[PDB]
Amino acid sequence: IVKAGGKEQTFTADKDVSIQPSPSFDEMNYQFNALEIDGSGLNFINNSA
Amino acid sequence: ASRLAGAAADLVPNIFGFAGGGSRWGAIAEATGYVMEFSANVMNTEADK
Amino acid sequence: ASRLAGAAADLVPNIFGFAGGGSRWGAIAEATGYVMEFSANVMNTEADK
Amino acid sequence: DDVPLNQDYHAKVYMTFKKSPSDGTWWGPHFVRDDKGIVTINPKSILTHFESVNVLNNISSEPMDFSGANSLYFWELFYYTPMLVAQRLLHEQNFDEANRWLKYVWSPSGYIVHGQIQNYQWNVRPLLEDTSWNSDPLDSVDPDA
Amino acid sequence: YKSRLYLLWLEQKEITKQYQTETDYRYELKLAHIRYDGTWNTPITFDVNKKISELKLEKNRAPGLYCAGYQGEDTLLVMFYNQQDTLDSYKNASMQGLYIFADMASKDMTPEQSNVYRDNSYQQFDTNNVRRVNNRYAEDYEIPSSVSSRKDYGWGDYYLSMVYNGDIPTINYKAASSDLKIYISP
Amino acid sequence: QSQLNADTVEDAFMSYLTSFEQVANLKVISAYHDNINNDQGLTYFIGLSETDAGEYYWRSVDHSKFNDGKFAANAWSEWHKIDCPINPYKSTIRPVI
Amino acid sequence: WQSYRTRLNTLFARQLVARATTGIDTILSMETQNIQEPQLGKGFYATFV
Repeated sequence: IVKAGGKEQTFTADKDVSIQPSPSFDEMNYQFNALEIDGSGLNFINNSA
Repeated sequence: ASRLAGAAADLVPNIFGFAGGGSRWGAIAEATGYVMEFSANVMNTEADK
Repeated sequence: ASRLAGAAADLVPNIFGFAGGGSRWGAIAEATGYVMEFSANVMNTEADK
Repeated sequence: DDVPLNQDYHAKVYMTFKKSPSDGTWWGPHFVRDDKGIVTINPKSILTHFESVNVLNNISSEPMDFSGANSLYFWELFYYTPMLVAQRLLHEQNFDEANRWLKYVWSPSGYIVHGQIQNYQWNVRPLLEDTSWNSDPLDSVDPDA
Repeated sequence: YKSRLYLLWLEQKEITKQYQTETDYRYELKLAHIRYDGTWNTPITFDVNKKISELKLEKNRAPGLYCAGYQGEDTLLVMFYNQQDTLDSYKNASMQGLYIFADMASKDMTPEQSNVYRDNSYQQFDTNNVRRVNNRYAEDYEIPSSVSSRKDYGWGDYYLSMVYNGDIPTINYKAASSDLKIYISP
Repeated sequence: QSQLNADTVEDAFMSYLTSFEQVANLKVISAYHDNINNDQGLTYFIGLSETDAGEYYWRSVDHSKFNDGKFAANAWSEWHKIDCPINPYKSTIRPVI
Repeated sequence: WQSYRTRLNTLFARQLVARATTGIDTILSMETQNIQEPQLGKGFYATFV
């Protein structure tokens, strides 16, 4: 989940994960191809946000 | 004061007129060097005092 | 740091332009030498401390 | 290599069971450099030994290895030094200070950063996962080693 | 640079030129940084005399100088303003600069790359009648190439499961007028 | 010392950090290998410290300690200072046994 | 040496100075402990399960 500006954005794994890891208790790794995020907003606070 | 006057005066050209100054380039560094050592001993004397 | 700066700046040519630098070749060795002695004395002070 | 020795397979990595040694039959997974630039596993890539083999991209960085070449100095900064300082504070009985200095090495719930306690009891990482900083210590009788 | 204080300064040496005996000047740039203990490190010297001669001589003057650190990039930016005339806004003027890495290795800044920084950071140093202070150089927005530290974490419902540290390996961004698109690869 | 103000100790730590940063950031200029062929023997290296004059440190690795496809770290030797005043250009220096 | 590549040098210090700007606590904290180092090759990282 990503928060910037006034709109939440969401990125599910099934849609964005090209290759999914073998099911293991030890460790599982999800790699996401790319994600796009809106700018202006977020609104800056004292030139930083 | 003395080691510095010495450095400044030994950064101006020594040799003339046909060939340049030969002024010792590291003289500032060197006076700083002396100022370091003499600082150390001062501290020691102060300590002993 | 200072004794070394003295060695490096006194490895570049002093005199110009018609006659060469006259740069003191052993300046580095000499700086190493000072660094040696100041090491010994430093040690003595710490020991004394 | 900058100049690939084979076109179909840039590098071959295969696994050997102590019961079964084998090679060269295209059996292990074969990795091909994809131009400009990623690498991918190339069929047939017989596999079969591995549960899965995942190529990692975006990643060109390794966490510093205390198993490493420069390892001594890493240990010496992170572990040995807080120790020498700590015990040297004990001998002079600065109990509070000595507790801070031990804390840089080990702490029950002394670790709070950015406002929450964290999973590590030891701040020195190489202790956390055992790290063979010395292999073959019995050569000379050394408790440190 | 990299959270440490550095300083750059420039020294001129009298050098005579060979059948004509003439006073001539050679200029060299020097760099130093401060160690942890508080002692200043060795001054490391670069020859930028070649880049200095090309800026308009106007004998007996000092080149305008620009020092900064670039956030996204490893390198530190150093530039030489030309003589800066009394007025400002003198764009398109030729700047000869130098990229200095963390390793004391240095690479010459190409005039094309020079114009980039020239464009984003001018008015930061100016001519006689005013002295000027350099801010850190950034094109539009300042943003990380990568993020790898748990700012926060929460445990599983039953303490049997968790999300261990995984990083954001790549972050890139594209600026538009009043619009910003920012790309992530979690 | 008898008296250990926190200032004195933090300072001593900064002093250790400073002596540490010199060794940390060295440049391997060149090397040499003692035995005939690569598989065996111990290799020696030379490194440079960023300072107006070249201060050179040499470390050695044993190859026999490279047992499983990774170096033991036992093989690795502490860098050693060299007292000799050395000024080679550009990087013409090489060590030999 | 043949296939194998052995790192000889570290960039730890260069990144460490950024950590040092804050208190010495941060210097001995673990975010400092997981500081990253360059790959030294063509570059191929694989996770074998």
